[PDB]
Amino acid sequence: KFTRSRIPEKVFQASPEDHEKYGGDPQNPHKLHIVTRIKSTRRRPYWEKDIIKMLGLEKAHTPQVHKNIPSVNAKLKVVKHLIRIKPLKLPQGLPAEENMSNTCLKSTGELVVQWHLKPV
Amino acid sequence: SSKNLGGKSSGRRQGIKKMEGHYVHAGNIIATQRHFRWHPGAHVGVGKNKCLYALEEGIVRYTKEVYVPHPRNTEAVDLITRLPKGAVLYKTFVHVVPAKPEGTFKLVAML
Amino acid sequence: KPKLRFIERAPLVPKVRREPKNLSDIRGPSTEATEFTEGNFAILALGGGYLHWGHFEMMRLTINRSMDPKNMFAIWRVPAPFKPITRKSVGHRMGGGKGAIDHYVTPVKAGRLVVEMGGRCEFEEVQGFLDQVAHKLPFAAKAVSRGTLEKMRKDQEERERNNQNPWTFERIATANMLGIRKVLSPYDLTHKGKYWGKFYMPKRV
RNA sequence: GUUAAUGUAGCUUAAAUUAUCAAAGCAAGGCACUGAAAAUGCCUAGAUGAGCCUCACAGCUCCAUUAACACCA
RNA sequence: GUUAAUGUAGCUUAAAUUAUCAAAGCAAGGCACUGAAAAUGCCUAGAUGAGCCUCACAGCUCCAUUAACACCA
RNA sequence: ACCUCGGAGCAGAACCCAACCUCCGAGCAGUACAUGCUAAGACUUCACCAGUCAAAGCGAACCUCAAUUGAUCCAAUAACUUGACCAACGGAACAAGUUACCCUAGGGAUAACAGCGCAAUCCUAUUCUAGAGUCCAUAUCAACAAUAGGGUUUACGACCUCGAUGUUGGAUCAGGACAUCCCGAUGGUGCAGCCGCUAUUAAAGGUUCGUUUGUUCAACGAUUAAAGUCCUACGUGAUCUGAGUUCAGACCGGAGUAAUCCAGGUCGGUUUCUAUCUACUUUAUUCCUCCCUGUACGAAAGGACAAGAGAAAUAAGG
RNA sequence: GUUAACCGUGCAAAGGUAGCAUAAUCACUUGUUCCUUAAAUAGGGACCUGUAUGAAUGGCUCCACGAGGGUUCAGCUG
RNA sequence: CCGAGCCUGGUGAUAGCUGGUUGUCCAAGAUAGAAUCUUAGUUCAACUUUAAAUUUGCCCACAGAACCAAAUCCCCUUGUAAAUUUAACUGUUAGUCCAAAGAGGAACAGCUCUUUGGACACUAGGAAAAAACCUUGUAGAGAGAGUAAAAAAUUUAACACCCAUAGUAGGCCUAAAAGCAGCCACCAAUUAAGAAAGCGUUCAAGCUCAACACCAAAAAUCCCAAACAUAUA
Ligand SMILES: [Mg+2]
Ligand SMILES: [Mg+2]
Ligand SMILES: [Mg+2]
Ligand SMILES: [Mg+2]
Ligand SMILES: [Mg+2]
Ligand SMILES: [Mg+2]
Ligand SMILES: [Mg+2]
Ligand SMILES: [Mg+2]
Ligand SMILES: [Mg+2]
Ligand SMILES: [Mg+2]
Ligand SMILES: [Mg+2]
Ligand SMILES: [Mg+2]
Ligand SMILES: [Mg+2]
Ligand SMILES: [Mg+2]
Ligand SMILES: [Mg+2]
Ligand SMILES: [Mg+2]
Ligand SMILES: [Mg+2]
Ligand SMILES: [Mg+2]
Ligand SMILES: [Mg+2]
Ligand SMILES: [Mg+2]
Ligand SMILES: [Mg+2]
Ligand SMILES: [Mg+2]
Ligand SMILES: [Mg+2]
Ligand SMILES: [Mg+2]
Ligand SMILES: [Mg+2]
Ligand SMILES: [Mg+2]
Ligand SMILES: [Mg+2]
Ligand SMILES: [Mg+2]
Ligand SMILES: [Mg+2]
Ligand SMILES: [Mg+2]
Ligand SMILES: [Mg+2]
Ligand SMILES: [Mg+2]
Repeated sequence: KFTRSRIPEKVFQASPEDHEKYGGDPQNPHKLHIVTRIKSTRRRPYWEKDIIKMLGLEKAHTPQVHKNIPSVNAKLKVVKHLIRIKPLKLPQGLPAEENMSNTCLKSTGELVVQWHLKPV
Repeated sequence: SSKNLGGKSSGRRQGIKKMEGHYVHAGNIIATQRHFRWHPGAHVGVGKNKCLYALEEGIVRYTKEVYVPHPRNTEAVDLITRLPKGAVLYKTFVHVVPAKPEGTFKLVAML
Repeated sequence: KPKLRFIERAPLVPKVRREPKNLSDIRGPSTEATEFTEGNFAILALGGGYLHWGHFEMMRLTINRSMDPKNMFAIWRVPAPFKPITRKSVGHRMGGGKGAIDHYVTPVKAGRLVVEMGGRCEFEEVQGFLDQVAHKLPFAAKAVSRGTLEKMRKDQEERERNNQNPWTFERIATANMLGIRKVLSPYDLTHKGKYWGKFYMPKRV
């Protein structure tokens, strides 16, 4: 039969070489994710059609944030093929109450807090 | 030409009815079986068709206790008496940890 | 005795309940006898298949023809054909029940030695007539020695180290990477990508 | 099923108790032998189980059977 | 091919187990001998292979056979 | 052949899960006489229907087995209860054959004709060297098997069509394929030659007439250079034939009590269409005589090549 | 069982008799053979296992006769 | 037009069967099964629609589930927003193929049968055209933009040359087996040439080898886009 797969836990373990390729380091992990769906739920089974309404990834190529806690992270393990998970990094701090009018995502995942349209 | 005939019986739907950790009230059927699979432990009775029914309102738990049957069961004492001398049999056993106490004392009158 | 004994058609105890033809009896590598014992030369099956009695009478009468029993011997590694095969008599419509018991067969998986040989001769002697009997079989065969077989596994264990392609089969298949377990069988994790049904692909890591 | 009746020597008809005679079977006798025919003797919980008496015998418990109805809807 | 049934002393019919009687064959006896007729005794995986029991006996594995259909196209 | 209920497999680890799928059983028997009465809670054969358990209580002691079975209404009965192999087992209170004399409603959900799928059956060629072939695997034949292909048979499948897709042979005209029967071109030969056998190549051309059968086939006579295999809706019935097959009639033979029936036989049996559209409607061969010659060839019997001349027959064109 | 007159045997109410015949007659079948033909799955006469022939379900012959079904010499004719 | 006339009437007979079923505009919407003179049908369930009410449903994790492989069940957290009950319902209850586990069959079918999962009957793009394969779904206009899937690769067999004498026609065995019909043995001569590895021999004779020495393709109307190895991915 084709059933729901389960992945053995030696693929969600990174070597020290992978931190040379990707930017993340095993000390101080990233607080937030950037998840964006890159495949259709069509021709995928109903469990992989209903996690996508659970994470809110109905409109594809539209990014989304989720916690990097291991309760949400297990849901990303099922629908990993549909999605593109990038870490959320903030160049500045968090946006306070005078800051959230002009923010944007800045692909390469930089939630900048002051978005002017003026050049450098 | 259909040399065989008969094998059209429906299933029995027989398994465990209340799984582990479930709050189970009195008289509730925990599991249904034949050719014994889960044995009664604390506060679990057995009827005629080897059904496991709960004897006190509580929570069902499943342990692996030690199997010493009745000496008036002549079909397993002759099983026991050919083990090697360090052997234990270890059937699996269901339980009910009782939750609600069997009663409190209340002040009723000052007579 | 240093000759292959007469293996019979239709073993003398007849089975009455006839078995379903589970073709998982051919799939993948052989868990059974895949390494030599008192014999240096053999025909390794590089692919699965069914050996009839008519396959046995070909090899029993060709090996014994082309061997001096003084300097060589030969032992089977396969039992008598035990699995019954059902044939309905041609000219019936479909159904009515499973047909009569017809002929017996034995399942040979991949990587399983079939007939082992040895003696006071080398692999270059037996290569003449074992390659005769190699191509006549219903699967990919290759006569190999002890020193010729474990060359093939260091090849197949260096090629799991040598390849520079960063995607291999087993890293993709055990992880369900593109949703690829949808198309892959649940045996595809287990065999490797090296197999495909009955057929074994040797050129593949 | 409800009723009715029957239960037999190895077979059957009998006999108001105590049980016949005719087949069968048993030898015997006549025969060149076999048959018949005689001449002999046998063969009976009278299908029962308690016995009220004393019972095939009379009321059953009864077991096997044989006939009858088992309808108008 | 599908079904159905049969498997026998040397022949055959039998027999609800335990197996008959009538041919054949075996001598014996009557005969000038042969035949008949008696008088004798024989001759049986009951076609099977395991035996559940205990099986011609009953469910097969079964082997040889005997009937039936094998159509409307 | 089956129809109900049970166990195991298929279905390996909650449950479920088909099948004219594979195997086993069941239509009971025994121990009891509290196999008494009541009553929380639950499971449940995928609904319903039935089914399953059971704490506590009351009254008293001090059930086993897998499946072992059947609803309601009605009858029997004072009562309590008891009634089907209603096994077509959720069961109509009680009803079989036959129809080619048939009829109507439908169905390509569903058959025979053909298409298509497939290729077991069959056919072709390889691979392997056993066994033939006096010796010699491969001049020629070929076992055990394997690797590939073709889609002619008999089958299987039931996807198109049953508000019709007309069938066997025959006529007629043929279109095609090459796996070549003749005619050409060669390699080999257990090829002396004549004759033949085998493989490459070649699809321009050619491929007969007759007796019996409905015959395609087969057999048989006489031929020929040869009487090719096949496909094209078993080519082609709005071109023809209907002798077969296959309506209504009737026999004989068998089966059935009879009506009827039979790949068993046999006599008899309506083949419609005035063309809208597409298409279309004037582009050399083979054999025999003669020759060499009775030579090459062989020892003989036998007997040609290619070179040359001469004759015919067919097709095409007049 | 000696192709068997013959034997013993079973069973039935009787056990298909006379004939006739590869039939307008299941299958083997285009049976075999003589005749007809250059050649005859057609026809004619005989042979009979007809295992499914048969005697008012009528049998077997025969005289005329048939828009009956088959074969035929002679002619004859697109 | 007779297997039972014809006409009228009961008759608007009946039909689990075909055909038909007429304004616009939007919204939700795919079928586990059970019985049944039933499989061309229907009742129930399952599923679906509206309207209600109330609280959890999904996704899930350490623990846990039998003796004789993929996974599933239960399940807090979690991310989320639907779920259950109640009321009224009709309709679907003749399916297909792909992958996977199997079953039947020929380890045949565009075959049959079930489980799990898609897709399909729903739009759109790609795979030549194409139901079912691949990419994508929530809708309108625009003479804007970035992308998704997305274009078959391959071309294959050269081979050594030179030189071979002798014990010995090894014994055995056989008419006769000489290196080679069959046996056991398998020493040794000169530098080195096997009591002989293929032929060839009735038996021989020779012919060589081993050694010195030298340095994949075939089928039926007519093949089938055109073509192109070289300006920067
Ligand atoms: Mg079952
Ligand atoms: Mg079932
Ligand atoms: Mg239920
Ligand atoms: Mg009690
Ligand atoms: Mg019924
Ligand atoms: Mg029923
Ligand atoms: Mg008629
Ligand atoms: Mg009539
Ligand atoms: Mg009609
Ligand atoms: Mg259809
Ligand atoms: Mg057809
Ligand atoms: Mg030979
Ligand atoms: Mg169809
Ligand atoms: Mg039609
Ligand atoms: Mg028409
Ligand atoms: Mg039409
Ligand atoms: Mg050719
Ligand atoms: Mg003619
Ligand atoms: Mg035609
Ligand atoms: Mg016409
Ligand atoms: Mg036409
Ligand atoms: Mg007429
Ligand atoms: Mg037109
Ligand atoms: Mg006849
Ligand atoms: Mg004629
Ligand atoms: Mg007249
Ligand atoms: Mg109507
Ligand atoms: Mg909608
Ligand atoms: Mg219907
Ligand atoms: Mg299908
Ligand atoms: Mg179908
Ligand atoms: Mg020489």
